[PDB]
Amino acid sequence: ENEEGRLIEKLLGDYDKRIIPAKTLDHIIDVTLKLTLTNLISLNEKEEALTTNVWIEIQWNDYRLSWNTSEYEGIDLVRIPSELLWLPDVVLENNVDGQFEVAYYANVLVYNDGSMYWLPPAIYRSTCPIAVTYFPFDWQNCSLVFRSQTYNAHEVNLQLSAEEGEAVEWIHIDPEDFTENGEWTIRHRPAKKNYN
Amino acid sequence: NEEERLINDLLIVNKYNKHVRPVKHNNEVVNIALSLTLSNLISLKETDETLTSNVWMDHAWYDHRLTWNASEYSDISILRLPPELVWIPDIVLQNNNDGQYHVAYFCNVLVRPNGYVTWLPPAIFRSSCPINVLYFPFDWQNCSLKFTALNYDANEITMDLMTDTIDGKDYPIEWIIIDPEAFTENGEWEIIHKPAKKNI
Amino acid sequence: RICFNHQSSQPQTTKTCSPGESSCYNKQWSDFRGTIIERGCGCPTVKPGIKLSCCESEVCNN
Amino acid sequence: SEHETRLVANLLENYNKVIRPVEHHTHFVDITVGLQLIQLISVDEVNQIVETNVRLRQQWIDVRLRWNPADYGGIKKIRLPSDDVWLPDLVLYNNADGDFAIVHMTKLLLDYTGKIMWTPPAIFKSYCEIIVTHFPFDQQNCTMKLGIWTYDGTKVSISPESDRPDLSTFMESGEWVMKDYRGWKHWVYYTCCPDTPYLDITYHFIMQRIPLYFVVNVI
Amino acid sequence: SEHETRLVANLLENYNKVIRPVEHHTHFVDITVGLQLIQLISVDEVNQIVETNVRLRQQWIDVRLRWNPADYGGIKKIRLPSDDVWLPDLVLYNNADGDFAIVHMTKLLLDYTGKIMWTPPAIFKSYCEIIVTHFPFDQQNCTMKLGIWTYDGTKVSISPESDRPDLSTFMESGEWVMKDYRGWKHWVYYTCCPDTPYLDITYHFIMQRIPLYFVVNVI
Amino acid sequence: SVMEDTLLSVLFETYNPKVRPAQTVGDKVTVRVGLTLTNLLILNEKIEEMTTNVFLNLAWTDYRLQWDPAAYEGIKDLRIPSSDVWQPDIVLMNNNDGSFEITLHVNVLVQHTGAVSWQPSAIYRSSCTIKVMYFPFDWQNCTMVFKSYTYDTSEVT
Ligand SMILES: *[C@@H]1O[C@H](CO)[C@@H](O[C@@H]2O[C@H](CO)[C@@H](O[C@@H]3O[C@H](CO[C@H]4O[C@H](CO[C@H]5O[C@H](CO)[C@@H](O)[C@H](O)[C@@H]5O[C@H]5O[C@H](CO)[C@@H](O)[C@H](O)[C@@H]5O)[C@@H](O)[C@H](O[C@H]5O[C@H](CO)[C@@H](O)[C@H](O)[C@@H]5O)[C@@H]4O)[C@@H](O)[C@H](O[C@H]4O[C@H](CO)[C@@H](O)[C@H](O)[C@@H]4O[C@H]4O[C@H](CO)[C@@H](O)[C@H](O)[C@@H]4O)[C@@H]3O)[C@H](O)[C@H]2NC(C)=O)[C@H](O)[C@H]1NC(C)=O
Ligand SMILES: *[C@@H]1O[C@H](CO)[C@@H](O[C@@H]2O[C@H](CO)[C@@H](O[C@@H]3O[C@H](CO[C@H]4O[C@H](CO[C@H]5O[C@H](CO)[C@@H](O)[C@H](O)[C@@H]5O[C@H]5O[C@H](CO)[C@@H](O)[C@H](O)[C@@H]5O)[C@@H](O)[C@H](O[C@H]5O[C@H](CO)[C@@H](O)[C@H](O)[C@@H]5O)[C@@H]4O)[C@@H](O)[C@H](O[C@H]4O[C@H](CO)[C@@H](O)[C@H](O)[C@@H]4O[C@H]4O[C@H](CO)[C@@H](O)[C@H](O)[C@@H]4O)[C@@H]3O)[C@H](O)[C@H]2NC(C)=O)[C@H](O)[C@H]1NC(C)=O
Ligand SMILES: *[C@@H]1O[C@H](CO)[C@@H](O)[C@H](O)[C@H]1NC(C)=O
Ligand SMILES: *[C@@H]1O[C@H](CO)[C@@H](O)[C@H](O)[C@H]1NC(C)=O
Repeated sequence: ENEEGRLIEKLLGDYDKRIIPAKTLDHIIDVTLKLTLTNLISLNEKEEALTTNVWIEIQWNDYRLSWNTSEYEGIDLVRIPSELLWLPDVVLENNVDGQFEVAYYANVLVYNDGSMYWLPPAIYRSTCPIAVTYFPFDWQNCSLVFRSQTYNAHEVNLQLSAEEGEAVEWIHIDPEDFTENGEWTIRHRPAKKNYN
Repeated sequence: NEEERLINDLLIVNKYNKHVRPVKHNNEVVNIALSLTLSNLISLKETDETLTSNVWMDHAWYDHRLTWNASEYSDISILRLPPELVWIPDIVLQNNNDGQYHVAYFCNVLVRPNGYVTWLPPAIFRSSCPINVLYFPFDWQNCSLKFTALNYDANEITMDLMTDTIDGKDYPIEWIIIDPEAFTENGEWEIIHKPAKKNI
Repeated sequence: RICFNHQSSQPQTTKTCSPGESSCYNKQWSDFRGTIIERGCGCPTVKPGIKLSCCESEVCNN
Repeated sequence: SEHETRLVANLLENYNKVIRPVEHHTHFVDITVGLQLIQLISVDEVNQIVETNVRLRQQWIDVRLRWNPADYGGIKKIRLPSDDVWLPDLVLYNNADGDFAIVHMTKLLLDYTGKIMWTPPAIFKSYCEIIVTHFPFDQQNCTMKLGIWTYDGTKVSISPESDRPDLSTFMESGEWVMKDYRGWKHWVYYTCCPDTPYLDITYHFIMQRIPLYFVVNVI
Repeated sequence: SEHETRLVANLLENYNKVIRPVEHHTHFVDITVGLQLIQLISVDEVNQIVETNVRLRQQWIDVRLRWNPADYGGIKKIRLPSDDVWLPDLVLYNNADGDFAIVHMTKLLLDYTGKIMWTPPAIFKSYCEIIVTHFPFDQQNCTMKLGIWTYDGTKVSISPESDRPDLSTFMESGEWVMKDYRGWKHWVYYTCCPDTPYLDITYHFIMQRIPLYFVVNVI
Repeated sequence: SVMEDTLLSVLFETYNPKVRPAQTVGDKVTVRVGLTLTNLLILNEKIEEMTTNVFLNLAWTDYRLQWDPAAYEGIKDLRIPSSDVWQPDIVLMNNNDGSFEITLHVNVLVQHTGAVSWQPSAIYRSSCTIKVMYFPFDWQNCTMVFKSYTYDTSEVT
């Protein structure tokens, strides 16, 4: 018998995925995201659209999905399909098509303390206006804007990821496995939190 | 609101089944009257041989199970119901070029106390129209939208053309309907004739 | 001629290089999941994101 | 803890999303409509189609969806999915080849008084009379006609939220300049039904073309 | 049919498709993976994308799906739908702009021992680097990296079915010749986790172009 | 009709559309596969594809959908939504996109003997190899392969 069945049927019983997991009234959910570029597919200059394949890593804490390992023989990590849980509604806002969401709804890794690690892959078609003055000797500055589609700053706090104490203020690119585009060379890949 | 009580008596109490024809005996036919309104003509691409059009199909039939007495439920004389709760006639475009046989927006149906049901769903249709090129660029084309009922045979469902009234008299609507005030003409095609026909 | 050929934090293991090889390397890089160390024989060419080291001694690529 | 779970369970227990939010069937529900233009994606002058990225702001009251914060720990707002409650069927009447209604069923905001604010995104593809007499120095007047599809003005009333569309977050185009924009509400009566009005809000946008690509490439 | 009816009702009564098929959480589930190439659809040298028609054969045991043929009139195999049981989340890591996972949920074969054989179809769009130095006399090496997305090699193990893809029913191309093909399984350890391996099978296809169209049309 | 509702409730009381109708363990089901061509749309030569509008004509017997018409006031046939009965997984195996299955899920016609006739419609895109030696004075030989994706010879004939 996979103890994981007992455990998951204990967790998802009496669980409403429509309800934000705010512990108290003025509790903001710290949602930490990080981006990983897999391929730069194209940059259509006639439609001013950037196509990319990204793996976005999203972390947050759900106080309802915590347990004590001694009662479950030491299991400290479990995999639950994303469509059964409460998710922050992190979307790409500057899309040209109507694709706000991710492509593959992967499982979520849930730890005994309520930590949630979700790494869904996505195919996005962003909008970036082209500067044509120097075409074909030009360089372009194209942005990917991520927001919550449902919650405000009194509900969730979007932040960038911090590995080993130092923030990750850049797009992550695997130096060994990354295949260069064919027409475009990536010079800079910064990231920042903005406010309107 | 008394609509909640009416709609619950009609659908839940009376155990309404939406996969059964609206008839008292299995040997009768359901007459469905049909009309078509052209909202706008998008294109007639000569290389693909495809007419693209925006039309609003208009159904009308009778369901003896969707009847009530207005006096006993306040004085409700009209009701709106989602098409996924009542039986609806499935009329499909048979000469489409893509895999779109159905209407695009499944809007509500309206029901009156006698059981008369009306349904006007809008649709975008891409249909096969062979091009006569003999006189291009001074050609005129004859495109057709053929509609069939593939869920029941002619002994169970009868298709007809809808009727109007001028001075107490009935006449059938033998044409496509076009609002003369909200119609923007196409940049390349002007409509000359727009008949309608029930074919056996 | 004798190098370490284990990866990351695996228990230590060695290999004997081909005759005429005198070096030992140590590649380190990070992917989406973590850090990988590749130890072997020789001194190869690496892409401009990898921390490559080479040593001409013996078992000196850890 | 469990206060907002108890609240949503007690609000949707005996709710029916098929009936209009009215106390009596003779009254109507008032819906405040507003349009936010975000980007002008394209203008097809041949097929006569304008493509826009918009948000359709919609406000209305549901007097059965209300609670008392004191009995639910002080909650005054919640986020509910839009498929759980009654929604108005707003359709783009002058649609060309896109979607008539809303298809992104995004969550909505609900206050303890029953006031609802729903703001879903949409790609509008509208039909537009394109005049090409003065191309490439031509001005276009393009409209988006909106209305309730299955209800008349005695059951569901609509009213614009402001006299002019919202262009505060509008992305500059590159081919078109926005000169003026305004929304108007209309009442339409038919001879068959003396006192039944049919309502629609029509937003219009006056767009001037930037004539440089066509001066350098054709003239 | 009657016996099978009763059997399927007794097999899906208390089954949960969310939990892995293992007797103890410390064991892993072994999945024998195999790839059948059926057609080479396209090679985009600009976007660097290869489109193929494949079959993803997958075998594994589910120890909760077993019965005794004597108690069901001698039945030894059935065809359950695939949405009814636990499945492995095999993803194409080097996907470019297609589907990451399987989307055609075809039925699977189940014998009385619990052994499962599922063989769904798929269109693979892989990101393949295109060296163009020798075009139109160029040879390409295109890969297809497959792995379990959310599990490590201690929970879900994969192993190739044969040393090289199955091209027995391969439709000849017209523009490309298959020279060689092989599959390799890799074990990856990270510095953080000393004894947790991450597994992947990578299939490669060495493709030689037929340079007749471009010699007669360009050269 | 009350008698039709009664008949449907009787038929689909324990009916499972997942199980293949084999009255005895070992029996095979006989499926008749026909095709009606409505329009040959295109034979694109740049992708080696052929698009057709067609009706499949399938027929089989389900011993479970039987009844005596005299006990139901003379009802001899029934039009039932296709998703409620068991159907063989007849698909186009040589399609060029990834669309194996049909498009329009019309109702099935079930007779009191258990004879099930299903005539669904589809816009199929099949792959055929083009012989490019006498183009444009060429003739092509394009095929459409139709078999069950799941069941094999030991199960259906
Ligand atoms: C780009 O393209 C655009 C689209 O083509 C184009 O847009 C058009 O712009 C023009 C302006 O330039 C718009 O014209 C305006 O439209 C307004 C709205 O009209 C509708 O509503 C009227 C009001 O209806 C209420 O009141 C009636 C009684 O007065 C009742 O009978 C109604 O039942 C209704 O009552 C309800 O509300 C009452 C008060 O709210 C309330 O008491 C009552 O109980 C109930 O709740 C309708 O009368 C009107 O119907 C008329 O017009 C239609 C055709 O549109 C006819 O078919 C009808 O038969 C009928 O005649 C509409 O349904 C108008 O209000 C506004 O009119 C005022 O201004 C004009 C100027 O010419 C005057 O002639 C008119 O008398 C009005 O006078 C106003 O004067 C000043 C303000 O100027 C003010 O002091 C005074 O009090 C009064 O308000 C005007 O016509 C047009 O609608 C747009 N068309 C669209 C959107 O499609 C745009 O211009 C283009 N841009 C370019 C080219 O640059
Ligand atoms: C077109 O493009 C293609 C893609 O780019 C390209 O494909 C590449 O082809 C080459 C072949 O030409 C492939 O190279 C081979 O890969 C094999 C698999 O490598 C992986 O697995 C190894 C084995 O891992 C097990 O064993 C280890 C100990 O030996 C353990 O530490 C592991 O934990 C693991 O143990 C598990 O399995 C054991 C047995 O199964 C079991 O006992 C144990 O309990 C447990 O279950 C790994 O070692 C290896 O990792 C190495 O490489 C990576 C980088 O790739 C480094 O980061 C690591 O640090 C590490 O060094 C992989 O994960 C190899 O087995 C095979 O090696 C043999 O041959 C090479 C030849 O150079 C020898 O150097 C090597 O010693 C081996 O020799 C033995 O076999 C050969 C015959 O095969 C023979 O000489 C003799 O018998 C000898 O004993 C080889 O390297 C390459 O992987 C492909 N890349 C892909 C698919 O991405 C293709 O070539 C291109 N085509 C063209 C251009 O024409
Ligand atoms: C976890 O459960 C064990 C019983 O198996 C108990 O002894 C221990 O105190 C529990 N831990 C906490 C933090 O409650
Ligand atoms: C409708 O109900 C009223 C109230 O009882 C009754 O007087 C009237 O006769 C009814 N009408 C019909 C047609 O039954």
